[PDB]
Amino acid sequence: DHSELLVNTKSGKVMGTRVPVLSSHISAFLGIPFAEPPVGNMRFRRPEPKKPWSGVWNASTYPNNCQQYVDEQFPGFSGSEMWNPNREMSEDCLYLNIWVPSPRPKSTTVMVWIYGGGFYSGSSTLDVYNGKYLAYTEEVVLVSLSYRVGAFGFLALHGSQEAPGNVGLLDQRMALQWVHDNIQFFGGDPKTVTIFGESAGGASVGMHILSPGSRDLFRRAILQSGSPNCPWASVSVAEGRRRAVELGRNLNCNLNSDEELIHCLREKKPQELIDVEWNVLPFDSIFRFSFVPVIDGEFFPTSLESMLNSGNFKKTQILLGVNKDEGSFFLLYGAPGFSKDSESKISREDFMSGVKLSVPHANDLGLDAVTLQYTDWMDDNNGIKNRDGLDDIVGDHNVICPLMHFVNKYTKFGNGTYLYFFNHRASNLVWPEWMGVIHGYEIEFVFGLPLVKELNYTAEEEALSRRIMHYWATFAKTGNPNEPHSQESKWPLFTTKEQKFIDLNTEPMKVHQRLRVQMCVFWNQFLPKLLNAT
Amino acid sequence: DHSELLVNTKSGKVMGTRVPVLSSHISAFLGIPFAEPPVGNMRFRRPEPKKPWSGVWNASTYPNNCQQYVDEQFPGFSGSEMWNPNREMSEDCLYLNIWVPSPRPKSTTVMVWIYGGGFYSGSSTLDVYNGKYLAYTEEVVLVSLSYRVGAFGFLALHGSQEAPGNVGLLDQRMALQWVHDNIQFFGGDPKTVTIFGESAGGASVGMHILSPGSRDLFRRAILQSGSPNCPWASVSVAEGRRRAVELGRNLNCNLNSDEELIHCLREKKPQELIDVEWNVLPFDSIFRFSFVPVIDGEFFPTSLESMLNSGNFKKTQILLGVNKDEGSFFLLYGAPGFSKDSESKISREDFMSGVKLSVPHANDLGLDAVTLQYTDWMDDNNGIKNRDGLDDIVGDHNVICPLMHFVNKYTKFGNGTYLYFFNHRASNLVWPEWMGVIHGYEIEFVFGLPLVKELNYTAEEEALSRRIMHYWATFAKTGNPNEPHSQESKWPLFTTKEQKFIDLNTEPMKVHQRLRVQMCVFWNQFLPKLLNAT
Ligand SMILES: O=C(NCCCCCCNc1c2c(nc3ccccc13)CCCC2)c1cccnc1
Ligand SMILES: O=C(NCCCCCCNc1c2c(nc3ccccc13)CCCC2)c1cccnc1
Ligand SMILES: *[C@@H]1O[C@H](CO)[C@@H](O[C@@H]2O[C@H](CO)[C@@H](O)[C@H](O)[C@H]2NC(C)=O)[C@H](O)[C@H]1NC(C)=O
Ligand SMILES: *[C@@H]1O[C@H](CO)[C@@H](O[C@@H]2O[C@H](CO)[C@@H](O)[C@H](O)[C@H]2NC(C)=O)[C@H](O)[C@H]1NC(C)=O
Ligand SMILES: *[C@@H]1O[C@H](CO)[C@@H](O)[C@H](O)[C@H]1NC(C)=O
Ligand SMILES: *[C@@H]1O[C@H](CO)[C@@H](O)[C@H](O)[C@H]1NC(C)=O
Repeated sequence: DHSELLVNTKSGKVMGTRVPVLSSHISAFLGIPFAEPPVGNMRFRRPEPKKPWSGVWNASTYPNNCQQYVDEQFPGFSGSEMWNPNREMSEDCLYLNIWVPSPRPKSTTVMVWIYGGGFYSGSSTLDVYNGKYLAYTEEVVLVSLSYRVGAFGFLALHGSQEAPGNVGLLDQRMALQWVHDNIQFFGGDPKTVTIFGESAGGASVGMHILSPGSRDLFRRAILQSGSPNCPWASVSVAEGRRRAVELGRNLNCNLNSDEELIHCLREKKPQELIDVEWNVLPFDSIFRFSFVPVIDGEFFPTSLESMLNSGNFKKTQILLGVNKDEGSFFLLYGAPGFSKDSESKISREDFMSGVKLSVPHANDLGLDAVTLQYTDWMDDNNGIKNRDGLDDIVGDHNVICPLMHFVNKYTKFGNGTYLYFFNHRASNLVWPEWMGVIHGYEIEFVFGLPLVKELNYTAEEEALSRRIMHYWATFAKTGNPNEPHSQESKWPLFTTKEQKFIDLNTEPMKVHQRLRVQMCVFWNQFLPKLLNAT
Repeated sequence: DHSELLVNTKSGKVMGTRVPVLSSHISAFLGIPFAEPPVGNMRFRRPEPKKPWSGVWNASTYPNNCQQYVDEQFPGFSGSEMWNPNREMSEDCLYLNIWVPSPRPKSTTVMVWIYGGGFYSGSSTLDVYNGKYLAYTEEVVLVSLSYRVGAFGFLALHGSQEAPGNVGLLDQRMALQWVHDNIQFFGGDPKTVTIFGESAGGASVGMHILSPGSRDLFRRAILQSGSPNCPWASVSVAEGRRRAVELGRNLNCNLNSDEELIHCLREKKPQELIDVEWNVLPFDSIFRFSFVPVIDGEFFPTSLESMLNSGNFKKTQILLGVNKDEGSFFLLYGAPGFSKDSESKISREDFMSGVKLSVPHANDLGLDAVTLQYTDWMDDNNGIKNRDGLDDIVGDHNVICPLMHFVNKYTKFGNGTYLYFFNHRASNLVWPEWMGVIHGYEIEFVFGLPLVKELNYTAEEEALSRRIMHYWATFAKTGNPNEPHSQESKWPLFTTKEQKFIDLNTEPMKVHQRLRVQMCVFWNQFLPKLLNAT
C-alpha cells in the first residue's frame, strides 16, 4: 500500500480522486470497469468479466453512459434535462463508481445504487445520483453500477445464445459480483450490501430478490417506486421475440433466422437502433417500454406471480415505497390535454383517451370499469378531477398497486418490511403544481441534495433529507431504519395483519394502514379477473 | 235525488255511511263492485264488468280482501300485522272505496290509490290506506281500488285466453274505467284523476302510463318506491309459463296442455295455491315474487326499455320518489344475520350470502363487482358497514336505481317531473333503529295518520304530513305540488339537465341533484353490460 486514493483489487490497481463535500472531503473512484466492453459481436450477449489490468487504472472521472434515447421535449429545461446522459454515450459503458469515506473505513456498510429509466435509459453519472453526500453524511460506501438499457440490454430471442434476453440484468448481477469480490479493499463489508433503486431500478432490485443466480450477492434491499411485477417491467418470451423481429423489420433485416437477424442488428450503428426503438410496441400506450426483461425460464425460473406465491425468493429485510403522484410525468409526455405550462385540466373526452392509453391491454368493459372506479359522477365535467383522476389511474396501475401486491406476497415469507409513502412537494420544484409529487423526486432527498445550500431547499427540507438518508443507511447497516432505543418517532414494521406504513414529508411522522387498498383491490383482484373471463 | 249518502251511478244506486274525521264528518262508500266476481271458471280470466244492480247496494262496510299469503313472522306485532288483510279473504274481492267531502263537491279533484305488496299481497282496506284524512284535509275525492294478487291475478300461460297473464292489472284498469265513468256522481271530476301507489302499486301506476289500453283513463300519476322497470316487477312470457307449469307440478296436475293445467288449477281451493306459491321461483333470492306482470305483447306492446326509449308512453306530469332505506325489510325477512330484535351486525360471510340472494341473476364476476362497489376495504370487518352496505344494495338494485332510470327516460318526453327522497324516521316507529326509513313508511304520512293525536306522532311530524298531503293533492289538482305565488319553499321541477330533487323530512326543505347517481350508474349501466358480455 502507498496512499488513500490507491486501492488494489483483484482486477488491478485503481487511482481515485479526492472530492470535496460540505466543507470536508472524501475519496471517490469513478468509471472502474467490471465487464469486457460489450461491443461488436458481443452486442446482445452476456457480459464477460473484465480482464484484469496491469498498471494503474485512472478512476478520477465518470465513465461513458450507455447508448440510449434522449429526452428533447423541453430543451435546456432542467426538470427533464437532469435525467439525460451528462456524458458521451458509448456501447462501452459497463463501469461503476465508488464513493468512500475519508479516512478509509475497514469494514463499513455498502450501498449499491441501480438507476431507473424504463430499462430504455438511465445513467450512473447524473447529479441526483451523486453518492458523496450519502457516503459522507452516513459513513457508508456508496456504489453506483450501470447496465445496458434498450435493445442493447434487453433484446430477446429466447433459444438463441447470441441474444438470450435479460443481459442488462446480468450486467447488474456482475457488478454485484464485482462488489462481493472487491469491495473489502475500499473498506466495504461485503456481508452487508444493500441494493437499492428507483423505477426500473426498483423493479431490478426485486428481480434480483426473485432470481436465484442473484440472491447470494446482496444482503438487503430497498425498492423506490418500482417492483418486479409492474406490468411494464417484463414480457413473455413470445412478446420479446415478436418485438425483436419487428425491430429487425424496421431496419430491413433478413428475418428467416435468429442468426441472420442478430447478425443484421449487430451491423448497425447504435443510433439506428434507437431511431426505431419505439415502433415495436404492440399498443398505443403510456408507461410502456420496448425492451424489457423477459420471463425466460433461467433468470426467472417460473412466472413472477408463482414465484411470489410459492415463496420462491430471497428472504431478508426490505424497505420500499411510493410517491404521491407517480403518473403525472407519463401523461405530460404521452397523453392529450396535458402540457408543462398549463394547469392541464382535462376534457371528459381527453379523459376517455387517457384511460385507453393507460390501460392498453383492456377490452371495452375494462375501460368502463376503470372509468367507473375513477369518476365522481356527481361532478363529472370537473377538469381538475378528470386531470387528477387519471394521474392516479396511471400511478395506481403502474406503480402503487403492483408494489402493494409485491409487498403483501413478500411479507408472508420475509424477515421485515418497512413501507413509505413519500408525499413532499419540493419548494424549488421546476415542474408545475399539477404534476404533484413526481416519479423520481424522492431521489434528491435520498441522495442528500437539500444539504447543498445553493440548490435552494428549505431547512425543513434539509432536515427531511438527513432523516431519510439515515433511515436508508441505518436500514442498510441493520435491517431496520430505526436506531435502537432512541427518542425519535418509530417507523413501524409492516405486517401481514396490520399493514402499517408512514408518510415521508416535513410534518411529524404519521403512521397509516392499508396503502390505497380500495383502488389496489380494483387493480390487483377485480380488473384482472374481469379481463380473464371476457 | 234524496240525500248526501245516496248516489246513483250507471251501475245502480249505492248507500254510503257518514264517517267521523278530526271533529268533523264526511261521506264514505265502501265495497262498491266494479267487476263480476272472478270465481269458478273465471279464475285467471279477464275481469268482466259488473252487471248493473236493482235496488240500493249497501256501501257502509269494507269489502273482502283478495286471497293472498299472510305474514306470520311476528304474530301480534303491529309493524308486520298492519300490512295483512284486516278482512276475510275471498276470491270475490273486486271492489273499490270512495271517500267524499261533506258537503258533496260538484267537480273536485280525484285521487285513486293502488296498493302494493309485491303483486302477491295487499288490501284496499288497511288502516294506513284510509282516505278520510286526505279527503277531508285536502278536499279531494279519494278512491282505493283492489286487484287480484298472486296466481289469481298473475298466472301467465301466454297464448291461452283462459289464463293470459296480467289480469290483476286489467282489474285495476277496469276500476279506473269505472271511475272515468261514475266518479262525477260522487262529485269527482273525471278529467282530473291522479293514480297513485307504492311498491307494486308504484310500478302498476307506471305500467298504466306505459300501456296504451290504460293511458286514456287517468290524468296524472304519482309513483312511491316503485317503477315499472324494477327487476321484480315483470317477467318474460317464457318465465311465466315455466312458473305456472311449476305451480301445476306442485299440485300434481296434468301438464300436457294449457287446458288440462288450468282446469286443474281451477279445481283447487285458494289456500292450496298459496301453500306452494313460493316454490316456483327460479333462484334463491330476496325481493322476488312468483306471479307478476308479463311482457305479453298486448298490455305491453314491446319490452319496457324499448318503450321508455322510443317515448312510447303517456306524456303528462309525474311525481315520484323513494325512501332512504328501502331494502331493510327484505333482509330482515329473507337474509341470514338480520333479526328484528338485534342490531343485526353482519359477519363478512353473511355479507357474501346477502349479496348472492340480493342479485340472484349474477354470475361470480357480478357478485365480485357488486361486493367491490359496496365494501370499504379500509375497514371490511365493520359489521355495521356490512349491515348498512347490504341494506343499500337491496334498495339501490330493487327500488332506487330502477326508479332513477325510469325518471331519466320519462323526463325526456314528459311534461313535468317532481322527485323526492323521503328520509324521516318516525318517532313512534315500532321496528328497530337499523332498518332505518323503511319500505312503505312514507305512506302513513301521505294518508295523514300524524294528525290523529292518539297515534302519538310529534307536532313537527303532523306538520310534515300536512305538507306532504298538500304537495300530493295540489299536484293532483294542477300538475304541480307547489301553490302559485306563495311564500313557501319551492319544490323545483326535475329536468334532464340539472336533475333536482328534494328531501322530505322535518328539516327545512333542501334541494339536491343526481339522486344516487354513483351507485345507480353501477346498477343501470355497468353491471348489466358486465353480465351481458359474460
Ligand atoms: O424526447 C422525447 N421524449 C423523451 C421521453 C424520455 C423521458 C425521460 C424520463 N426522465 C424522467 C425519469 C424520472 N422522472 C422524470 C420526471 C419528469 C420528467 C422526466 C423524468 C424518474 C425515472 C428516471 C427517468 C420526445 C418525444 C416526442 C416528442 N417530443 C419529445
Ligand atoms: O309469514 C312469513 N313471511 C311473510 C312475508 C310477507 C311480508 C309482507 C310485507 N309487508 C310489508 C309491506 C311493506 N312494507 C313492510 C315493511 C315492514 C314489514 C312488512 C312490510 C310495504 C309494501 C306492502 C307490504 C314467514 C315465512 C317464513 C318464516 N316465517 C314467516
Ligand atoms: C427474522 O428472522 C429471525 C431469525 O431467522 C427472527 O428471529 C427469531 O425470532 C424467533 C421467533 O420469535 C425467536 O424465537 C428467535 O429467538 C429469533 N432468533 C434470533 C437469532 O433472534 C426474527 O423474528 C425475524 N424477524 C421478523 C421481523 O420477521
Ligand atoms: C308541458 O306542455 C305544455 C304544452 O303542451 C307546455 O306549455 C307550452 O310551453 C311552450 C314552450 O315554452 C310555450 O311556447 C307554450 O306557450 C306553452 N303552452 C301553453 C298552453 O302554456 C309546457 O312548457 C310543458 N311543461 C313542461 C314542464 O315541460
Ligand atoms: C486522470 O485523467 C483525467 C481526465 O482526462 C486528467 O485530468 C488527470 O490529470 C489524470 N490523472 C492521471 C494520474 O492520469
Ligand atoms: C248495512 O250493512 C251493515 C253490515 O252488515 C249493517 O250494520 C247496517 O245496519 C246495514 N244498513 C243497511 C241500510 O242495510
